Amino acid sequence: RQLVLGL
Amino acid sequence: MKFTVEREHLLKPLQQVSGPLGGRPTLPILGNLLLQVADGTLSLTGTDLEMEMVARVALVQPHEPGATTVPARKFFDICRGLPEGAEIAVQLEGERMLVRSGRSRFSLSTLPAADFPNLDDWQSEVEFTLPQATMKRLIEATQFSMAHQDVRYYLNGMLFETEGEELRTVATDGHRLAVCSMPIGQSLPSHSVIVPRKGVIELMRMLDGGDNPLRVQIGSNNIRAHVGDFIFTSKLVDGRFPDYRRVLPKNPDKHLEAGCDLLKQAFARAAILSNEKFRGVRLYVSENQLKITANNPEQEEAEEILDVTYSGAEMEIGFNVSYVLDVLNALKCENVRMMLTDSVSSVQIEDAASQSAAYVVMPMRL
Amino acid sequence: MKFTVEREHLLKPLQQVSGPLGGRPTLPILGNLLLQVADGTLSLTGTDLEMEMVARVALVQPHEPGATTVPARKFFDICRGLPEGAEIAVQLEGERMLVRSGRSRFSLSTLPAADFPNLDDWQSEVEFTLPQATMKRLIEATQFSMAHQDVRYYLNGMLFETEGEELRTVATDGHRLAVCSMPIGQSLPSHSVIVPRKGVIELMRMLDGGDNPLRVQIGSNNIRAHVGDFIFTSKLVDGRFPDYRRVLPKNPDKHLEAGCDLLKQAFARAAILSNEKFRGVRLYVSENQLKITANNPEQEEAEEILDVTYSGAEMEIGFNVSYVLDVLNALKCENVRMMLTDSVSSVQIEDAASQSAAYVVMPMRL
Repeated sequence: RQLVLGL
Repeated sequence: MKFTVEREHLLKPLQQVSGPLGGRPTLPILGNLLLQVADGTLSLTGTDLEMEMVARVALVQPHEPGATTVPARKFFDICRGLPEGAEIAVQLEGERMLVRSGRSRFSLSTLPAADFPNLDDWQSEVEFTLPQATMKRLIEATQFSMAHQDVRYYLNGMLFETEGEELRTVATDGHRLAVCSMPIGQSLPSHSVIVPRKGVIELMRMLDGGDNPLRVQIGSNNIRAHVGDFIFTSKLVDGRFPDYRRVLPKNPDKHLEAGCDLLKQAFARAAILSNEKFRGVRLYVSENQLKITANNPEQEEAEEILDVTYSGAEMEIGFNVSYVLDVLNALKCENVRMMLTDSVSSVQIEDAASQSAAYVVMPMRL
Repeated sequence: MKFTVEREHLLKPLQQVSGPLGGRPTLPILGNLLLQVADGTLSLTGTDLEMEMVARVALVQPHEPGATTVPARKFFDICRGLPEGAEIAVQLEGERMLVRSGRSRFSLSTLPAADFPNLDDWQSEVEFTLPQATMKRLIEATQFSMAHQDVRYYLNGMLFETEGEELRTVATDGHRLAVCSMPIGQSLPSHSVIVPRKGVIELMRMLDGGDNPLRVQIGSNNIRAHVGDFIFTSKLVDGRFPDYRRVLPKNPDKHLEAGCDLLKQAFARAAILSNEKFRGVRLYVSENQLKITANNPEQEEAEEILDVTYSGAEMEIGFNVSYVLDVLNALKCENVRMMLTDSVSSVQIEDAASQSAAYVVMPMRL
């Protein structure tokens, strides 16, 4: 369910 | 090549130059250390082809010039195993290097100094000096956020950047990011390089935590650090690294402040009953209150209520508790500030008393 | 079942009974702790089916009788994670056990107390008491010589034997043997039993050298030890353990005495250049001198010369390094005596100042 950063 | 040195004058240098070597060298030479006696100095060098560590040891006893390479682990273990204060006499005898101390004798196999890997010559483009403590702070503040064997190989390292009068490090694995900036007193050319994982580890290892200043030189493809009589050099990682300035939440309207240790201990206890694999915990923020809950597949549940300073709208948000604990553990302070937007947006966490470091953690859907 | 008690009173008991656990707990029930409240006492029990550890805690605050079982590691971590000085309120509520302290709440899964395995009743046939320090000495003197996962299960443990007024432990893996006996001031019946290796570890664990004596009870198939308010019980191992009396060399006429530390470090240093896959050293014994040598496939070589006390015929004999170092580490005394026979027979090693322990090590061909 982990979301990710906008790198 | 010949030298006689007191055990302790030799031990730490051996330990330090052996750092970049692995438990099992790919090829024989990579498991050896290069020994060179020249101009009253014994130099020891260890390498893994990506980086090298060199130590200069002054020789106050009779010596003869020359060079050879010998097994690093074996030579270190021999010296470490000799009695405190032992005089260690060493002489190159062709295929072997003879080590004598007291009535202890050791014959080590050698490989030609001519065959020892040597990093290519390079030119430094930026140079500066800084306290060892500053370098330690910068690395410890962000190292835990580096990726572990990620495809984007560049994320497996740490970004080092010079800006204005500050040195800054940045690490991210795509789920969380850490950035830390420290003033250096010097005006530097804006610069950005990626130091490899093992490089970061070696940089940390060479800090004795003493008064010796750290001198840094950065080139287009290498970084070098000098501390005392040690010189570490590493090749840099190529690739495009993320701009922390852009990863930071745009408008984290909701600000919460809470004691670092109470928050850490509450999360640590709640984590006990979180999913062993996903580690999710829920945060419910309300006026001057934070409620942390965790539940797992066995229907177990943990709830922690804490007094905090908060005045925004209520909201709930989920997180990998290990990512949150990693940040609280890196922040060695009394109070922390969490800046939130909503349940689907990243949160920024910082020491409430300093903007030196910033952590961005993306939430998860529970 | 309900009780409220200080965290401070639960910590040690929990650690003691939660010990045997962690690594892949077989039956789910075995990863739980049995909690029982009866007559003002809370009893806590941990077990792996082979052994069981029981601890008692007095209850002065209101309480209600009952029993249940809960995840041991989770319950211990929750209690340990709470703040110093915390009060912990616990109540069984159907399928869950509710733990409350401050504004922290935890609901743990349970399994019926009726399901908790307990060693079948048994009968003691031999009983005695002895100082915690004596038991610790007996175990530490020989534990390292027990076999590890040997098909001959009876060697994967330690022999405990009563004879005359002494308690003796014996351990062997077929290559080396360790025996130690200590007087305990009580006339005892002759008895011999084998305690499994995991039980030996546990026994060691409950010893704190206090002046508080250990009370031991041995049955035909079980052993029990009472220390303070802890009770440890383990099943014994079936099988005929070897007779150490037939393992001790018959006439080890050649006696050499050496400084323990000096011999240990000479072995340790020589071992660096021995074969990495099978480390052994060669000993050349001559008048008042010992030469220790090692060689490896790389043709590297180590030599150590030591002054010792010896007046017999010369001989050369090899030994496995770890076996000798293990013995020297267990003796940790000023001088040791090595009793030799010839180049192809085992050696007996003892403290030159005490015959309480003896070690037998077979020679190694090099």
